[PDB]
Amino acid sequence: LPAPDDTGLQAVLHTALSQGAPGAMVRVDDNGTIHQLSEGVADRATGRAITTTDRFRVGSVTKSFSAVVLLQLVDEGKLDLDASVNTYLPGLLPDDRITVRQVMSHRSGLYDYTNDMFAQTVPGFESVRNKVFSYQDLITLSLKHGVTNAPGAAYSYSNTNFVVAGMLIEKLTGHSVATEYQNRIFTPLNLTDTFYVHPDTVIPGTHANGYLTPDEAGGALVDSTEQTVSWAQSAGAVISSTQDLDTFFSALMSGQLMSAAQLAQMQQWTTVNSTQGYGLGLRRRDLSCGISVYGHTGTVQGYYTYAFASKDGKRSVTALANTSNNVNVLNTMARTLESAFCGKP
Ligand SMILES: *P(=O)(=O)O/[C]=C(\C(=O)[O-])C1=[C][C]=[C][C]=[C]1
Repeated sequence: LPAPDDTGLQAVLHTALSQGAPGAMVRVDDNGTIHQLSEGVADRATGRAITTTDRFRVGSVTKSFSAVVLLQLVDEGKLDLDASVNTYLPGLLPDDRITVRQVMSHRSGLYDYTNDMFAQTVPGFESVRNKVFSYQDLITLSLKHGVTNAPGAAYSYSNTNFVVAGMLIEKLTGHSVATEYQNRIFTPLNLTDTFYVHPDTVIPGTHANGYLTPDEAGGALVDSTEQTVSWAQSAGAVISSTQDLDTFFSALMSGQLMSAAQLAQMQQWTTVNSTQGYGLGLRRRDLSCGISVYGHTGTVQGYYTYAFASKDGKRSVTALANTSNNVNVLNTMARTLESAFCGKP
């Protein structure tokens, strides 16, 4: 690979701040050589600087953790990707033909319940932040709506799919998702900054605060740090750090978290758009220089995350801006992948 471009990374973070992120940061693990940059503040009221060691909410990067657990269950003979979800969770879904593989790849047609939660960003946050939902509650909310496409027929990202994932994990193992994450992923990889504390609202240790951008242009930011994340759970509630997400995605792509057969299933790409694919709880992004990278994004309130690795896991990148609902920031932070993998132009 090209050398990572730290000048480029610096410019990306500075641009993100100019667009409304209180803080922005990035760490690159380049085959044993670290790159680390940060600009701005973890806490905009106190002025505490953000750093690459600050913990944060990784949001929908959680889907990759959920997928790893399910694929290990496939390896162990406990789960068949091509069986009906309703084979394992009887009467759960409106269509018995929706399969596990389809849920994990966002091809199920299940309506995304978050549609009905966060259309108004800040009011929706205030509605959910202190609620505790069961998995079934979230499924019921989705099923107030019809499916949006036939089983397997179309890609349509939906949190409902990874609510189903968590129910499958807990059903088939008899354990909580926290226990499964801890025993299958956090402990083996020594992810000392990584937690699943739902429904606790505290982020353990030193962390970036999250700032939700209101829907109204120019509106004051809302501190969204402390919430249950119960609306997401196995779709979005993991806490981590840049070092730990780098370790996780490197381990995944280098073959350490499941059999080769199941990693191949995880990397069967469903088209998202002309430069992106979705596997099983895994994203592919195709970068401008002809490099593809693999990982996931997160957008949980107040935190935009990119965590991606090269195909062999030898270079990994995690970037965080501590705002959300700000597409200028979101698009700018994607440029960290360009600078880190494509290097200087
Ligand atoms: P999650 O709720 O943190 O993130 C949501 C994402 C994502 O994975 O980046 C998303 C993706 C596509 C469409 C809607 C939401």
